[PDB]
Amino acid sequence: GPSTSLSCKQCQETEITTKNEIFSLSLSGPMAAYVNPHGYVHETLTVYKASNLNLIGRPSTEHSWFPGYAWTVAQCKICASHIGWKFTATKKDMSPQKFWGLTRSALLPTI
Amino acid sequence: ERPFHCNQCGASFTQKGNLLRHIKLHS
Ligand SMILES: O=C1CC[C@H](N2Cc3cc(-c4cc(CN5CCCC5)c5cc[nH]c5n4)ccc3C2=O)C(=O)N1
Ligand SMILES: [Zn+2]
Ligand SMILES: [Zn+2]
Repeated sequence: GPSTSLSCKQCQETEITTKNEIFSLSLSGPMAAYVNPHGYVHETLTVYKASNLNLIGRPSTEHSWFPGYAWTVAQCKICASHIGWKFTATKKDMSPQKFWGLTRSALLPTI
Repeated sequence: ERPFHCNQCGASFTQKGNLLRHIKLHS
């Protein structure tokens, strides 16, 4: 299946993941629109593994789109543009224990 | 320690000044 890279749209100097990392966590397919607490809508693609990201702040379950998971904000290591969030399980029974949700508008190609 | 939050992504900051710059960069 597709296995080529998704890169930072803003700087185009780093690969973040590959299409073979994409998976469906829920019924809403691998990518869907989610609404944040302030009315910003993020088309979020879920991937198992990502690279070239730096994390900001601490994990939080506030307004988590994926019950049982906490988010940590993730930004491009080169340009610091917001790319998505790392999700980490808050209980052992969950699988996967971690994944990444990447916001569609931050990535090239356009999924 | 990081009381200032970005309303677009949830990024938190110690310095409100850094928040302001971060918000600008979303544009
Ligand atoms: O699964 C996900 C991925 C992450 C995504 N999120 C969460 C989020 C939170 C906030 C946020 C948080 C706080 C701090 N809290 C206040 C009360 C307890 C501490 C404040 C304080 C003032 N404004 C704030 N805004 C802004 C944007 C976003 C966002 O995109 C989402 O909705 N769900
Ligand atoms: Zn970048
Ligand atoms: Zn932000």
